Amino acid sequence: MLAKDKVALLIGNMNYREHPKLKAPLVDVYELTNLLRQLDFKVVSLLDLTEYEMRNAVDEFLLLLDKGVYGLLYYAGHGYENFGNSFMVPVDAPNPYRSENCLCVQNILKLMQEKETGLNVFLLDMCRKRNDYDDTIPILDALKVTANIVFGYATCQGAEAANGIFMKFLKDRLLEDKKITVLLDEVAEDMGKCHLGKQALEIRSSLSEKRALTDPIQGTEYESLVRNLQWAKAHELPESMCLKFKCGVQIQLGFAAEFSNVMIIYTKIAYVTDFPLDLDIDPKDANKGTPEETGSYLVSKDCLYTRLSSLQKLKEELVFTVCLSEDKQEVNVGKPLIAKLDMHRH
Amino acid sequence: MLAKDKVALLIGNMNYREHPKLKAPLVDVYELTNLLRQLDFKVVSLLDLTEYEMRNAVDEFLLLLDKGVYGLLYYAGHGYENFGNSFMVPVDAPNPYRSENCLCVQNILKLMQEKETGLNVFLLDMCRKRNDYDDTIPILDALKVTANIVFGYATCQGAEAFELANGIFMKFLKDRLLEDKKITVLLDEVAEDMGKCHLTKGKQALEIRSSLSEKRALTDPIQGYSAESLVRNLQWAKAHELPESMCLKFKCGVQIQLGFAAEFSNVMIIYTKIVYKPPEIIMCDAYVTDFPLDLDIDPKDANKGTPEETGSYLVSKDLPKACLYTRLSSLQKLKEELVFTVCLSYQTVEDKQEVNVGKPLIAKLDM
Ligand SMILES: FC(F)(F)c1nccc(N[C@H]2CC[C@@H](Nc3ccc4nnc(Cl)n4n3)CC2)n1
Repeated sequence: MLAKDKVALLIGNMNYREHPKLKAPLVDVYELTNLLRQLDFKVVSLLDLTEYEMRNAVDEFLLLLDKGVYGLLYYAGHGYENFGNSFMVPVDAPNPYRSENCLCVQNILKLMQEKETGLNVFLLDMCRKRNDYDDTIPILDALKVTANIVFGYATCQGAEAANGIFMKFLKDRLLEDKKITVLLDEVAEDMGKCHLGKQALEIRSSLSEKRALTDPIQGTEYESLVRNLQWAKAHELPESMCLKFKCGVQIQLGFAAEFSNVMIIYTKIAYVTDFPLDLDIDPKDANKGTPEETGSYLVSKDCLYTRLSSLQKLKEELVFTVCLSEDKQEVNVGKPLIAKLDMHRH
Repeated sequence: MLAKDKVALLIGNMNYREHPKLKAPLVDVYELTNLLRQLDFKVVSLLDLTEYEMRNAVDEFLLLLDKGVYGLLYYAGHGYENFGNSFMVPVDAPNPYRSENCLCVQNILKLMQEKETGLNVFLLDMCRKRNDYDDTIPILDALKVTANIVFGYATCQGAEAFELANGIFMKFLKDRLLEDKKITVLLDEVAEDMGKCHLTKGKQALEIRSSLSEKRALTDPIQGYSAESLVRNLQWAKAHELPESMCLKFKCGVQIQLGFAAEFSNVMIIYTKIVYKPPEIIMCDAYVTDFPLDLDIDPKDANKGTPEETGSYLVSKDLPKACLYTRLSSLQKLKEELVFTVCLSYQTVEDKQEVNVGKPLIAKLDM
């Protein structure tokens, strides 16, 4: 089987304002991004999105989708299941939350089917208990019989959910040249064999074709020129710049990508300040001697380190100061990584 | 893997008194019974059940499951899916029907677990559209993580299931059922076969829902060696007893052979044959009448020239030829012994003999 393209949207919600915080999404989203990139997927990896942001990320993912394209959604964070429908809880959701505060996976699926995708894969790494505060009754709009829908649930209905358990098992099997349903069924068996017994994968599938995440991508279509120019603008990393001060001191300002919305700034001889107010860069979390202290996935072997984890909140250009203890110098680094696409426009 | 026992309940609803009639459940249940028996399953195949009958049959089938038992439930008939929940429509169901009239699959599931089962397979051959009249949404307690439930839906949610020919689901399922593959792997390959078919495209597609975390197949051998299992083996032995063929001698010298054939666990064929016609008698006819009222037999679906005419799955070549056929479905309704009359008209001279053939097939168990 051939794929028109292979696109993936990975959302990892951890930093909940009015709900318990999560840890596993950081490790699981970074690691799944690496595995999917090895399978030649155009991956968009995003952490901690609000309702407004998640809906804009969904729309940006759909513009990357077309006829015969392989679509994959992976979510890890808070979730619930009511009347057959899966809901993904944004980090700005209140306590309690309703359907309107969250994103329904079936609504995304329907939009993906309207783009005539060749494959739809949903890997839902969340709890599947009911939300007793959600009064809403689904407006039953019968989905199309596309026979290319695969759901991979981390747990069974009404049950609970270093890597998280689901990613721990998924990692060891994801690269295999096997039909996605056969591969997920093997992952479910791996969990069954493991002594550490209580949690179980649930697979829902209407897939009628032998489609695998390993399938090769067909030759370039000659609107497809629109899709690939939008993509090549998604992961632009600022060029390492050398700074000159009036005292003769020279500092090298460097950048590294952690996620589509997460970039590490590192100064080598010197601290960074006056970042945009939309970015919510707490100066107590900036300029760490180690990248682990900043909350990064990146360890020291991957000077001073600062993590900008909310690039999706950037409306204008990334302009900030580089202070040397007294002198200051402004730097304009443009719109880095996913800030370059105006996702806010949706 | 190993099974302590392999048990299956097959329900085929067609003759609804308040809803359009169906055709495919007759051939599909018959054909699935054969294949499942070939996989050493104890099978109970029931045609046209009422709410009372369906609830009872399912209650008992849940009981039959013990630790490590392989249980398969198959339904073919009218169905619906409201807000995640699937419902099976009995033949006596009113117009319109509600959940309180139908059997919820999400309920049956919960009661299979409480019996510590080894594999639970649910094959639902029905439409999954919503019922606008069901102004009630059941909310069931957290699905117990037994990690051994496999659901095979003929079609997708909000879509329809399409069709002596098989329905689309059985047409593809019968070709693979006997393969030595994990039930999830097997169902997935049938989904692929359905996909290759010109007729199905954009209309019907099998949907599989599985939580099976072990290499379990319908081809797994039976092991386990229990007192309770012997009771079920004793009860199931009684269940499919067919009356032995009898010869009735009349006053005029005409001998008539009365024969029986099992069609389903609750469906029996009765046939009459003139075995001896004295040269003197040229034109003679034998016919069956005065059957128990519990059975509800149309006398215009009795004493037919061909078995096909009685509404049977069995063709003229599937039984002894040059006879008269009477089909008795509704054996689950028979409370007393099966007593009827055998009439003989010969050129017109009439005579009769009363016949008692005990409690045939499912009627041998009190229900
Ligand atoms: F006919 C109805 F009206 F539907 C009706 N009314 C009432 C009950 C009923 N029970 C049904 C038919 C008999 C079956 N008894 C067995 C026994 C052992 C065993 N071992 N393997 C298998 Cl299989 N069985 N089945 C259980 C289901 N049916």
